[PDB]
Amino acid sequence: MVAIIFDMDGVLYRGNRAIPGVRELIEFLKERGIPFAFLTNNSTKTPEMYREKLLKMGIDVSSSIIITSGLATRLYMSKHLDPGKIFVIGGEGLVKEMQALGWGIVTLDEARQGSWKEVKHVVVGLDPDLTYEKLKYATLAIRNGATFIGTNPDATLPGEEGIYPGAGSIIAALKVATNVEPIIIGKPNEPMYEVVREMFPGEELWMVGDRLDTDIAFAKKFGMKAIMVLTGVSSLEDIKKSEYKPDLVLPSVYELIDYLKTL
Amino acid sequence: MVAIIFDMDGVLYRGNRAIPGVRELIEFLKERGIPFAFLTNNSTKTPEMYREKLLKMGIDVSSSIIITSGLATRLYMSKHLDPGKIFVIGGEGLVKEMQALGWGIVTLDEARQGSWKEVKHVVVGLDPDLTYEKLKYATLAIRNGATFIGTNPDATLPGEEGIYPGAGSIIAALKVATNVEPIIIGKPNEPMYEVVREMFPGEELWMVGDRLDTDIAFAKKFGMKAIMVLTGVSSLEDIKKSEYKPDLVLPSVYELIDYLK
Ligand SMILES: [Mg+2]
Ligand SMILES: [Mg+2]
Repeated sequence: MVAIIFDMDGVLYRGNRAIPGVRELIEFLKERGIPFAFLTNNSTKTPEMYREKLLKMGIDVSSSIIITSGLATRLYMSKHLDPGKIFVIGGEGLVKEMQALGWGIVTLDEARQGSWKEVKHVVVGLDPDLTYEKLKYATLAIRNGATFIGTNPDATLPGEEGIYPGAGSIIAALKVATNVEPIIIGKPNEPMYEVVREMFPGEELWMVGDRLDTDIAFAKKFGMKAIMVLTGVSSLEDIKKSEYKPDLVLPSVYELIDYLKTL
Repeated sequence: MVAIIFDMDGVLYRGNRAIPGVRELIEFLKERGIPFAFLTNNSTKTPEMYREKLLKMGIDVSSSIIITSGLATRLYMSKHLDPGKIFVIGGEGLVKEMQALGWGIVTLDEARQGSWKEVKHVVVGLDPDLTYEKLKYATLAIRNGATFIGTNPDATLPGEEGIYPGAGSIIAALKVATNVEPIIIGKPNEPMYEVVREMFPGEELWMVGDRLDTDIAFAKKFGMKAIMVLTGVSSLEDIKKSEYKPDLVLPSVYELIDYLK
């Protein structure tokens, strides 16, 4: 009873470009009864927002099978930490997930008044509007004993003008400023796997991605079939100089159909 | 003869107050014509600004002997790099030093037009007004071949409310985003030593500092007499596990007077 987990950007679509055959694949998985879920390290957007983006790319799926690092972070906090006030560095998606916890968020303004002193958890995701001030209060809070949580490790992600700094870039700065080892939630980390597992309890899991350092590393560390597609960031060549080795390489997710039909 | 190089914070003063005996010492060095300079890894301030801070404490010196990491960065660039436009992440101090190079600075507005591609050198120091946008263009430029230069390795520095992120933390974010090893100027790195060395040709150098991991490491790596004072960050106990060891430990810079006679 196989369940397939798909990374999004570079797998189900590429930027603002649709990848041919994705709708067919998804229509096929439903026909075969094959459960699936989308898993993105990006924490700037909600599952709902992602459902809309997917629709625009010719894909219709429930936001219920869309797992973002932000939602994984909320689930991790709820299950393994003690409720306390949160200071957030990140976008709308992440703020919304933290608000949902209902633990209470210390705003930048309250922080300026000294409330960083009462922060129990610091959550860091990709923040396009990052400022030194934010790094300052996050550092003060983490140094005061606040949990240091990072949504994902990605050093970078594509931007309009080229390769832009990712959450890992921001998390790295705080690691240096606090001298504290962050708890990273997303791929290729265990908290993310815990979330996938919770959704699909006893299934044989397959991971389909385009990044070796996150997607493939994730599959190998947790025993998921490591399937890499070539529609994204990685190439056959990157495989060799990488510690992570795909169990299967396909041109795109469309080819998953005949792969599944021929066993 | 002998030239004395002093780290500043934790040696000549603490935050806002001069350490006792520092005024006598400085006046003593001047009377004897003993060469000396002040060295700081901070690049947010101009040497002139430091002079004023020191004078208000009764510490009277020339701005020409106050070497900031920004000043050291300029001298390293002129000496070892080929002239090219610069993109700067840092405060007034560093911006001013980069201007003095006369190589041309790409501002955020120019970078917004796409001029980040014309950046030949990216210089990164402590920037209290850091923004993701700045990190973005610095990242793009470095990925486009621009030199990745960091003013100092300092992970943190003292702030009003506690320990704040230092230049090293900003440099770390860019190292991760670019996958490029930054060339670090400030102590214990060699570029800052090269600057001091060239300032006092023919002089035996003594380095006076309060940090084992930066000042003492700096002295031992480049052959300066490593003098540690106890008025700052490091303590005697810290020496045990420290990689580099001081040649001499003094309670403060004041106890230095008898040695010079
Ligand atoms: Mg991807
Ligand atoms: Mg010091």
